[PDB]
Amino acid sequence: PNIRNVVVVDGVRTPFLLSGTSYKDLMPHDLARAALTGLLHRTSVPKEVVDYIIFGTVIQEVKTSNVAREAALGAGFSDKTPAHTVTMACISANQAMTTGVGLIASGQCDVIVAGGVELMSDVPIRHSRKMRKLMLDLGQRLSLISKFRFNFLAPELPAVSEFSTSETMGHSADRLAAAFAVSRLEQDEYALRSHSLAKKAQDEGLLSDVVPFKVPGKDTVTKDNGIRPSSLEQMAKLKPAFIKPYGTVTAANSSFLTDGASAMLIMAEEKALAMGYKPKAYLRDFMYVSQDPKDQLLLGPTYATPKVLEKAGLTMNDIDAFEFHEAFSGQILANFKAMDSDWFAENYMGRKTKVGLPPLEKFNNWGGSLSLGHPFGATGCRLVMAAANRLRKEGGQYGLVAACAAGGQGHAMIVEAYPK
Amino acid sequence: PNIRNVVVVDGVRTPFLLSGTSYKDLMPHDLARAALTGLLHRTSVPKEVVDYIIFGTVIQEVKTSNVAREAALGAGFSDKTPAHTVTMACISANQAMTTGVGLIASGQCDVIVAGGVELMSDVPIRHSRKMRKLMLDLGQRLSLISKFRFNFLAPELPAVSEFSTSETMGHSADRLAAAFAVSRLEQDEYALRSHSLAKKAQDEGLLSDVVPFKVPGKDTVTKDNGIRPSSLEQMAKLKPAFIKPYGTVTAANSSFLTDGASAMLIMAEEKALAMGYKPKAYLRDFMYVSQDPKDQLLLGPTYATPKVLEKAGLTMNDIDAFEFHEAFSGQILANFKAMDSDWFAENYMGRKTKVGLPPLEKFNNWGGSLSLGHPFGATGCRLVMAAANRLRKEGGQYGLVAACAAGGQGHAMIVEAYPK
Amino acid sequence: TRTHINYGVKGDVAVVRINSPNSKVNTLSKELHSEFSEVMNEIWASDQIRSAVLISSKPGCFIAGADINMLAACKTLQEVTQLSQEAQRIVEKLEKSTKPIVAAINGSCLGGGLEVAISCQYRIATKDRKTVLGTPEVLLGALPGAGGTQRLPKMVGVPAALDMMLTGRSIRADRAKKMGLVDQLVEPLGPGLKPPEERTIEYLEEVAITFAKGLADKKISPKREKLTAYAMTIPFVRQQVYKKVEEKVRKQTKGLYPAPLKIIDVVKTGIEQGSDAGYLCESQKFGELVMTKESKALMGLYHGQVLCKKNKFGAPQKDVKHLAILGAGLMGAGIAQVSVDKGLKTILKDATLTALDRGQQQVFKGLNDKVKKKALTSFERDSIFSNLTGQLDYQGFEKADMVIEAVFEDLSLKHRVLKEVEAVIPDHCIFASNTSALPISEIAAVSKRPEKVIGMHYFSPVDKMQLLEIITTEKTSKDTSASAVAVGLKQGKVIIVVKDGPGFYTTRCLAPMMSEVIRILQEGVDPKKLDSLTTSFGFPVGAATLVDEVGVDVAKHVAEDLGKVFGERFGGGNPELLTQMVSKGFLGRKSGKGFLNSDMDSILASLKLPPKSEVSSDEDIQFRLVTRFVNEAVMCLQEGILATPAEGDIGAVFGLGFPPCLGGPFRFVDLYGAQKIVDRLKKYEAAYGKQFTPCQLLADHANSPNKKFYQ
Repeated sequence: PNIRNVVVVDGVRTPFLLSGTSYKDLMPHDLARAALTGLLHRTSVPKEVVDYIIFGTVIQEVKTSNVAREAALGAGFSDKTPAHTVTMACISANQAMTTGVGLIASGQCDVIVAGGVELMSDVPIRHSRKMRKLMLDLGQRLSLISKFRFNFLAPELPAVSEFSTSETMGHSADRLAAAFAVSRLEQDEYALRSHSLAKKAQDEGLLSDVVPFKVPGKDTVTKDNGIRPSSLEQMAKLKPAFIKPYGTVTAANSSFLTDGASAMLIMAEEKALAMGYKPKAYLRDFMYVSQDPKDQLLLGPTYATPKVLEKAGLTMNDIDAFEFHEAFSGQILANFKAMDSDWFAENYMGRKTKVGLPPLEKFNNWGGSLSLGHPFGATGCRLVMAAANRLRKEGGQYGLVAACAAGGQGHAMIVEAYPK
Repeated sequence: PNIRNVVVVDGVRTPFLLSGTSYKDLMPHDLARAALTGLLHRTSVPKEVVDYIIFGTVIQEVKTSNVAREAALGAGFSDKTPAHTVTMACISANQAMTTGVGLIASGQCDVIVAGGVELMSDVPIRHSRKMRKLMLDLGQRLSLISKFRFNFLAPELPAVSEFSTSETMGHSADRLAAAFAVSRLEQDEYALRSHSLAKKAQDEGLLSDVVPFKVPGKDTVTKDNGIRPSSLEQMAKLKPAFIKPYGTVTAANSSFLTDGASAMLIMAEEKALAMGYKPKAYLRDFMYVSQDPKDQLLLGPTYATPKVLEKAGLTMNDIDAFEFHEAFSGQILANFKAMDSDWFAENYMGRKTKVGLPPLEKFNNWGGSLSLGHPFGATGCRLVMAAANRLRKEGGQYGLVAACAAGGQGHAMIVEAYPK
Repeated sequence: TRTHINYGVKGDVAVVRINSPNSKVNTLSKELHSEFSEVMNEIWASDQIRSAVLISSKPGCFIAGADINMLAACKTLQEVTQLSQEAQRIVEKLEKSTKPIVAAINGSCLGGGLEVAISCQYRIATKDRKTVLGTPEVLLGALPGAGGTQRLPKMVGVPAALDMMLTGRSIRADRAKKMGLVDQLVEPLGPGLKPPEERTIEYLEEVAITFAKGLADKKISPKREKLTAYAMTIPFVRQQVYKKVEEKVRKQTKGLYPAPLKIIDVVKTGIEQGSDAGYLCESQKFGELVMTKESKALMGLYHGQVLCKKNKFGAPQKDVKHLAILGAGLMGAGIAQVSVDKGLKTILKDATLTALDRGQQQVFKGLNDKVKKKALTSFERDSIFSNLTGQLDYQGFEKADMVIEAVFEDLSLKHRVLKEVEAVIPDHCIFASNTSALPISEIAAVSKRPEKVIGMHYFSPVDKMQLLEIITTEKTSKDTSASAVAVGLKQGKVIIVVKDGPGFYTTRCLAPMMSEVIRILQEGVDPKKLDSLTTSFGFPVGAATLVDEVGVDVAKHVAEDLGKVFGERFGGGNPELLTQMVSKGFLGRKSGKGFLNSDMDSILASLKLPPKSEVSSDEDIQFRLVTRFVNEAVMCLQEGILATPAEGDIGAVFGLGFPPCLGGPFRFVDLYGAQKIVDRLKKYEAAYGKQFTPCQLLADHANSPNKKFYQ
């Protein structure tokens, strides 16, 4: 109760484009610079007060390592501001904010920038394990290194398979989907919702966490692209791609390869009231847990939430506004179905009942993932302002954000309303 | 004075090999596993008590991202232990310990593993910016994507050049070396020291922060390789490689491409006294600052140290044992020469005099970098135990560790003796 | 009625389920088909149901093969061919139904289950390690439970499964798609609203029913690049394939297996002749090679094979998790190579670094070939490797709970080695040792604890052979023995318990065989001939390869050990010359090349020791070595080597090197008769009178009053 508080300020997000449109020209530290300049466009903060910016990627474009250093130097920051990247699988950003709030509550620095930036358009296709031994080349020794050769030229691929179990995202996706009794019809009511709300959200136009910038190669501007509504009969015809047609995950109700960036600012409360910026939210407790990647691969959030509710000292139903992150349809309703019953908190911890009961009404109304795409390491640093401006818009004062990651890590943290 | 304390426990380091020897077979998350199993060999800790392991690379072998997750799962850890990597240029590890101590002093978790793991043997030579657009390939559209082609096959290289100024490490190295009046003879007295002490250090054999493991492809064991002593007359004949022969940095007194890993354990003090392990050191304050990469590129440590001395509230000369990290000879004596005079603290901050006076006697006696090689992102998590067991060995109680990074970031933190 | 099989209606689809609560696993039997008959006719008497699906609702295997005590139920030839002609008539009922059907596989389907499986129109399998698909037909030596070999090569092909149905070995479900038996795969599930394996057996029902309605209205078809080259092409290469196989089977084994070529004549006559007429040839064949003297005792071998893969000592109390292997080399790193993968923490003691390089390069080199044959993942490989740490001196034996010595055998040094590696070890431990010669009761009276010491003897290439042996003192507690055999069967290698003696069992019977391996070249009959001569009788490796198997250095010690006690009169009986062999310094397997070598002849012509003369042909010396081997193998249990000797040659054929398709040394009183072997050594009665003298217990019930051991 004597720990210094901590504050989210206005959360710039450059809009998410499906891959193949205008971000197929860019360079994977450039829209970092775009999102960060957009953060410095609506914050009016002197550029020397911003203390310790930290970003997070997943790809790590190796011509320029530690993205955040030169990505802050590119936007003209004063260069007495140290930086580092933080790489996880999926909640890279929203690991940025938690190490930032740890950096603040230690009581040594002033303000944090946290952001998440990636482009799955140019995936790194690297050359081979053994052709790169021709790095020994760089006058007869130059010949004798080249003397041993057969046809072993093959570019090995970064097949996103989590490597601990050697199988892609979708196998574990429809495994956990089918394991908790999810029909195809029940799995796509949510797919209908996660676009039907999204088009109305862009229609009223108050999802205003978006800066535009111009892509330098192609024509004009950007605005989000992954939003398309359809009917239920025009979805079940789509034959599923991740498994043979008995399964139940198709590309309609599933994430897609999209690119984008995000940033925010995190301030100590006392300098937030000394300088005089109007804040948005506090940033209270955070549990941070992992799951064994053989069984519960994408049972991310709902093994973590009753460990953070008891951490804060409150109850489930008296939260005011969730937003759970998705990566597949059905996954989130399996993260509805499993904990609206017994037997699963049973035998995977001791003696609780129904500690997940989300009433579905106070759920993802401003459409979360599957609405405007799922960047692979930049979600989360959308999600906090999509909690904050949301629970300011209606009443209520608390709300948890929780996300699942490729590898078993979960994330869950509660966010409180504006201090006025 | 009511902040919870924090403790370094025994710091395993797998030995550093010059590249081309037995680590040219490995796989860049494997000696992570070796160093971590070696940490679990001499700590006797139950494998379920270790809470939140964090590593740090610089290369990010992209077939398996977020190294620490599967690199903890590989050593048989209980998989209810979340993990992430932290990538900087050079002080990646020793950014690991500081985010760990921030994680502890927040007061939510128990114990931290911090380590740094890399192999510059297989550098990532990636394919091209535009051939990877043939990812669109993966029956006439398969032809029409292949229809546009000229000879533009060229593997672009990860030329380590820091990208903010488009020039390698050595240009800025001998610039800062020549700028502070360093002769060739004065620049190599230190080169003689940093091997002459190292061979005696391995001769007495008390540098005992080394586990062996077997390389699976090649024959037997490992032990450090970069140690060779010579005379001063057998060094000036080596013609310098980083610049035309008027310059003053050659490959003899300079870092070399070497590979290796390191880990440690960081404990809260109260559980360190409750379980009963004999600690090594406390881990007090840490300043963390950057420098503008046009002028002071490798003026890393000595712009950071008088910002941490006043942070802790003590004085320079009454420290007991330094160890400054090196990356080039001369650099460290330019980080002796500049601040043993005026005019440089002048005009780059306000009103100090001679706040760096290291008396050279309490310096790098157990040979630091240039002795047993400089891994590119794993130094530092050697350096803390090389401070700790060192200042236990003689008297004294305090000592600062400070390191410079490729990009302008510095690092400096004080380490106190054993609490008994 | 419905005692083991039942269905219901859901989706108007007949979900026939397979279960048998009496045993743990379900077996094909007359007692199962006696109700499996009158269900599918009712399915065929229905019209509302338009598709059906069978499944084993019991967890575990799918079904068994032929039920072990029913084909071995002794009956006369016309009835054993009548049952094996009726057994496929019920398969030719359902394999071509108007109403199509779908089977499913979620277990180790073996034996006649493929008869149920591939007779169906469409089967479906679960991709995991537990489900395997194999045909144990030649491994017990028969032809299968309903003769599916007349529609396997119709389905997958002659050359494709011809190296399957008589190689014996099973296939996991992953290669079965590329082979083509099963076509669709489905991986199992983890967590459920019900416990995490009961849903996976109840998941396949709905994948089956969503295949099933599609089969009735034909949205999917059952018409699912090397075999396609073969697929129509055999007009003339006919003899030029099964001839290549005809000499293949006699180059792999030798010609004295009359079992497996008698399934070749099936697939030799199934092609080019009457296929439906071919389903009655094996009725004139299955009754032959089951009622023969080749594999009659092979059923008893299988009863013992399953019978000693059992804990057999109460309940396991306080199971082990750590190990302690004292000494690197060939056994220590050897038994580490098998005791590391399936969840045992190990620590490997060595003296210096100079032998750990020879250490881990077994437990790695004999491991990644495992991932080179794609039997494991590339990742779990390395966690398996990193479960094995190698210390140098002692730091960590306070956590250990079971210790195995592996040092090269001596009575003197190990006597001390047990005395310095006693203090840093807790009291609820187990000391054990892999001695080969000197007994444990000579060294069980030294340590602080008397009762926590057993013995575990292994055999020399530890991966390929598949058994252990236990050495049990007077002082071994029941908890000590149970905790030992827990490691034995969790190891997976089939255990036998032995109450000890001077020379325990295996070297105890091997040296009275090895002491006459010099006796053939004691006359000089060119022992390169002896390899063919003894592999002709059935031994898989020649006696020259047996002396190149044991190691030449321990041969003098296993000559002197029981020769210290009674090996000079009947644990041997020829002049030892192996010290003259090593007098030059021959090194055995570590010298690479075996025995012409041009120096064995100088031994015999040193002084003229062979003017000997007796009518001893090749058959004569074969039965001499075998009859002395069984004289010693019947000497055991006359002193009570264990409780009941029907547990015996489950050990003594399965690592010793004794031929299968010969029932065992404890099994030549039955199909060869004690009467006939006593006539063989009574033909040999006036040779020496000293060494070949028969035992008394087998001899009194041998010839006249038709008595057997237990039968």
